[PDB]
Amino acid sequence: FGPEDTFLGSPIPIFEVNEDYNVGAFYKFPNWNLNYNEMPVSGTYTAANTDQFPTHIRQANKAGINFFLFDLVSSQNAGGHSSSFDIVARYNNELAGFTPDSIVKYAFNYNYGPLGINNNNPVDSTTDETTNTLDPKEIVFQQDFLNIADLAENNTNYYRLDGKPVVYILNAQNLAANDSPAVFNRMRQAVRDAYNGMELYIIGMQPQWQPPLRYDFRFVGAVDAVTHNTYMQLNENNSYERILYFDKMVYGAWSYSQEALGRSEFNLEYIPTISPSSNYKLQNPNNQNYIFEKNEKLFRSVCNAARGAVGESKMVLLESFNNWNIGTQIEESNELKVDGVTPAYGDQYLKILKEEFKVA
Ligand SMILES: [Br-]
Ligand SMILES: [Br-]
Ligand SMILES: [Br-]
Ligand SMILES: [Br-]
Ligand SMILES: [Br-]
Repeated sequence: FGPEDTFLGSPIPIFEVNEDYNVGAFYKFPNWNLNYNEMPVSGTYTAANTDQFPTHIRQANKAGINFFLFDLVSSQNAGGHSSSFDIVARYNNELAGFTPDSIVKYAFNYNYGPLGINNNNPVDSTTDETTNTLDPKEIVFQQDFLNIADLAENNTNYYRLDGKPVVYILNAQNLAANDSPAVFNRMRQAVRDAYNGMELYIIGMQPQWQPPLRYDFRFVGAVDAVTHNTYMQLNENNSYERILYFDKMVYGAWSYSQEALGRSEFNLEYIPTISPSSNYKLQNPNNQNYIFEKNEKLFRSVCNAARGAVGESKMVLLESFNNWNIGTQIEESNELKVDGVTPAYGDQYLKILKEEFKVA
């Protein structure tokens, strides 16, 4: 059942904010040459900078963000994998300026791209458990998780859900394996083996606007939870019903994903990924994706939808804290736009976030 099939043609129920929700938000380093309409109040910052981090930790507490997801490039690109950790260690060092109640923890958004896996080249291609032999790519796969487990074993600031370090895997539907559960159980056993029985909580991303069971064979027995990429990624052509009735579309799709993934045949948590806006035309004006302007009324309705789809994890993911390249950020802007006269969203979206996901 896809998006048209799952839209209920009637008002979305009100979901009250009664417990605190566990909110994670993607953290990024934007390209600052793009033509933004407003600018960050912390000013420009690169992957090498650290002065922005305290400001962002403050912003994050203003928003009720419990953890940031930072990119992790696979060890196959050695330099990029090194940088991924350097960035997080610089973040972690800035956490030492904060009390325990103000700490905003971290976790990784794992990118296996460098392994060169696709459908024709699975991660387990020459893996044979019975000759104790692993595909070269599976070795690297494992090493990427060992390195994460090592960071978490040694750093209480690595975000844990119920004692388990959280890992998000980008494009998890394309992590081609002849046997996804066997690959993941081998990796989990290797982590348990090396880190005193550590268990991980792995979130797998699927593409937006797609059925929640389309990629069961990639997720069932493999990951702990599934989410979609933001539904604010949408071709402006032939999407008339979806843009017009968006909040109802996402409500329909997410609550259905939460029900359907949660059946005993599958046994997977669903975690909604939300966005306040998007603009894919920033990186390239030929991107046909529709621009979602920031709209408070809409964003609150989306947050309500997400609350309608949350499960036992109590978890919601925000695309994004500061993914300015695609217009999804909530990072505090200056009070005026680049024109020097029009009011900008400022800190409005941090405050909305705390209202929509933390108990008053
Ligand atoms: Br700096
Ligand atoms: Br809070
Ligand atoms: Br021991
Ligand atoms: Br389905
Ligand atoms: Br770019």
